[PDB]
Amino acid sequence: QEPGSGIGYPYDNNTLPYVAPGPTDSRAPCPALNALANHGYIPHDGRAISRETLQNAFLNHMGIANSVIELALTNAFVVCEYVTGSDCGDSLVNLTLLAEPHAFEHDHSFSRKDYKQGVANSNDFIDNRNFDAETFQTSLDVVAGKTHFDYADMNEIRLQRESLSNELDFPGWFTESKPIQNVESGFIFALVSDFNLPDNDENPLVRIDWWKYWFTNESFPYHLGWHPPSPAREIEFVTSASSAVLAASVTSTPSSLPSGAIGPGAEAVPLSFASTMTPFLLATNAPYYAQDPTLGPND
Ligand code: HEM
Ligand SMILES: *[C@@H]1O[C@H](CO)[C@@H](O[C@@H]2O[C@H](CO)[C@@H](O[C@@H]3O[C@H](CO)[C@@H](O)[C@H](O)[C@@H]3O)[C@H](O)[C@H]2NC(C)=O)[C@H](O)[C@H]1NC(C)=O
Ligand SMILES: *[C@@H]1O[C@H](CO)[C@@H](O[C@@H]2O[C@H](CO)[C@@H](O)[C@H](O)[C@H]2NC(C)=O)[C@H](O)[C@H]1NC(C)=O
Ligand SMILES: *[C@H]1O[C@H](CO)[C@@H](O)[C@H](O)[C@@H]1O[C@H]1O[C@H](CO)[C@@H](O)[C@H](O)[C@@H]1O
Ligand SMILES: *[C@@H]1O[C@H](CO)[C@@H](O)[C@H](O)[C@H]1NC(C)=O
Ligand SMILES: *[C@H]1O[C@H](CO)[C@@H](O)[C@H](O)[C@@H]1O
Ligand SMILES: *[C@H]1O[C@H](CO)[C@@H](O)[C@H](O)[C@@H]1O
Ligand SMILES: *[C@H]1O[C@H](CO)[C@@H](O)[C@H](O)[C@@H]1O
Ligand SMILES: *[C@H]1O[C@H](CO)[C@@H](O)[C@H](O)[C@@H]1O
Ligand SMILES: *[C@H]1O[C@H](CO)[C@@H](O)[C@H](O)[C@@H]1O
Ligand SMILES: *[C@H]1O[C@H](CO)[C@@H](O)[C@H](O)[C@@H]1O
Ligand SMILES: *[C@H]1O[C@H](CO)[C@@H](O)[C@H](O)[C@@H]1O
Ligand SMILES: *[C@H]1O[C@H](CO)[C@@H](O)[C@H](O)[C@@H]1O
Ligand SMILES: *[C@H]1O[C@H](CO)[C@@H](O)[C@H](O)[C@@H]1O
Ligand SMILES: [Br-]
Ligand SMILES: [Br-]
Ligand SMILES: [Br-]
Ligand SMILES: [Mn+2]
Repeated sequence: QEPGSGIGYPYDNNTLPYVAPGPTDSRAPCPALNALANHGYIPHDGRAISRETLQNAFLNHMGIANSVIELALTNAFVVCEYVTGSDCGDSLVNLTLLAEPHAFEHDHSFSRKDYKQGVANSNDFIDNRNFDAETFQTSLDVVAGKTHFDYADMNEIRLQRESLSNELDFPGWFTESKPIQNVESGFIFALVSDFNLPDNDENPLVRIDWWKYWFTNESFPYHLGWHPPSPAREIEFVTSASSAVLAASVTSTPSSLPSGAIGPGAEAVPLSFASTMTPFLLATNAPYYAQDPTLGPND
C-alpha cells in the first residue's frame, strides 16, 4: 500500500503500492512472488533478481523467514540454469522461467492449469503459469460454504486436484509431485492461517477469504485483517504442516488417483537436470492481473 497509508503498521512499516504488471513484465507461477513483484519488493518487471532481494522481500513484507525459502532459492537457480543453458550466478533471469514444467513447476497445482491439461494433441501446451479462476474454483469447491479449513481439508483439496489433473492431462503427461506441492500446502498455512485464533501455531486453520484474496488478486489481504505473521514463520512450521496434511485421514477418496497418492510424502530435495535435456518451451502469455475489479494502489 502507499507508504503514508499505514495499512501495514506496525507489522510492515515500509510498504509500497500495488501496481498491475504490464504486458512486457515477467511473472511467475507463484502467487507469493507475483504479489512481491506487483509491490516492487522484488523488481516490478520480474527480472534480474538476487537471492538477498528475495530473502528481504519475504522477511520484511510477508513475515516469511529466510529458512522457509532456502530450498526454493536453490531450486529457482537450478531451473534458471536449466532453462537458459548457463549458470545465472545471483541474478535470476526472470520469474517466467520458473514455470518450466516437470521441474519446480509441477502438475496438479491449486490454481493453475497443467502444461498439457486438456490438449487434443501431444505436442500442444497451454498456460501453466497464470492464475486460472476455474482451476482455483475446483480447489475452493472442496471447502464450499466454509470460512476456515484444517489439515485434513487441505489433504482433500490436493487429492481432488491430483484426480482432476490425472483425468484431464494428455495421456502420459501427468506426474505426481507430492513433495513440492505439500511444501506449498505448508506455505499456505504459514501465510494465511488465522493467527487471531489462540491455538494457531499448534493447530492452524486457513482463512479462506485471505487465501482467495491473495491468489486472485496477487496482493495482500490487509483489508480483510491480514498482516505478515509476527514473528516471521520458519521452515519447521512449513514442513510440519506439510507432513500433517499428508498424515491426515482421508474420508472422501476421489477416483483416478495416481499410485500412492494417499499417505506420507518424500522430503522435497534439490532439483537436478541432465545436461543433454532440452527444456520444454515456456508458455508466452502476458502476465495475469485482477480485472474484476482492477486493484488500486492500496489493495
Ligand atoms: C524464492 C522463493 C520461491 C520460489 C522460487 C517459488 C517458486 C514457485 C513455483 C515455481 C511454483 C509453481 C508450483 C506449481 O504450482 O506448479 C510455486 C507455487 C506456489 N508458491 Fe511459491 N516459491 C517461493 C516462495 C514461496 C513462499 C514463501 C510462499 C508462501 C509462504 C509461496 C507460495 C506458493 C504457493 C501457495 C504455490 C502453489 C500455487 C498453486 O498450486 O496454485 N511461494 N512457487
Ligand atoms: C524469461 O526468460 C526465458 C529464458 O530466457 C524466456 O524464454 C526464452 O525466450 C527466448 C526468446 O527471447 C526463446 O528463444 C527463442 O527460441 C526459439 C526456439 O528455440 C528460437 O527459434 C529463437 O530464435 C529464440 O532463440 C526461448 O525459446 C525461451 N525459452 C524457453 C525454454 O521457452 C522468456 O521469454 C522470458 N520471459 C519474459 C516474460 O521475460
Ligand atoms: C481483490 O481485491 C479487491 C480490492 O481490495 C476486493 O474488492 C473489495 O472487496 C471487499 C470485500 O471484502 C468490498 O468491501 C470492497 O468494496 C471491494 N472493493 C472493490 C473495489 O470492489 C476483492 O474482493 C478481492 N478479491 C478477492 C477474491 O478477495
Ligand atoms: C505467447 O506468445 C507467442 C508469440 O510471442 C505465441 O506464439 C503463443 O501462442 C503465446 O500467445 C499467447 O500470449 C500472447 C501474449 O503475448 C498473446 O498475444 C496471444 O494472443 C496468446 O494469448
Ligand atoms: C513499526 O514502527 C513502530 C513504531 O516505531 C515500532 O513499534 C514497530 O516495531 C515497527 N515494526 C517493525 C516490524 O519494525
Ligand atoms: C512437505 O514436507 C513434508 C516433511 O518434509 C514432506 O513429507 C512432504 O512430502 C512435503 O514435501
Ligand atoms: C518438517 O520436516 C523437516 C524435514 O523435512 C524437519 O526438519 C522439520 O523440523 C519439520 O518437521
Ligand atoms: C509441526 O508444527 C505444526 C505447525 O506448528 C503443527 O501443526 C504440527 O502438529 C507439528 O507440531
Ligand atoms: C510429519 O510431521 C507431522 C506433524 O508433526 C506428523 O503428523 C506426521 O506423522 C509426520 O511425522
Ligand atoms: C482415517 O480416519 C478417518 C476418520 O474420519 C476414516 O474416515 C478414514 O478411513 C481413515 O481411517
Ligand atoms: C470427510 O471429511 C472431509 C474433510 O475432512 C470432507 O471433504 C469429506 O467430504 C468427508 O466429509
Ligand atoms: C469427498 O471429497 C472428495 C475430494 O474433495 C471428492 O472427490 C469426493 O467426490 C467426495 O465429495
Ligand atoms: C477413500 O478410499 C481410500 C481407498 O479405499 C481410503 O484410503 C480413504 O481413507 C478413503 O476412505
Ligand atoms: C483498476 O483500474 C480501473 C480502470 O478503469 C479502475 O476502474 C479501478 O478503480 C482500478 O483502479
Ligand atoms: Br528476461
Ligand atoms: Br480441461
Ligand atoms: Br512422494
Ligand atoms: Mn503447476
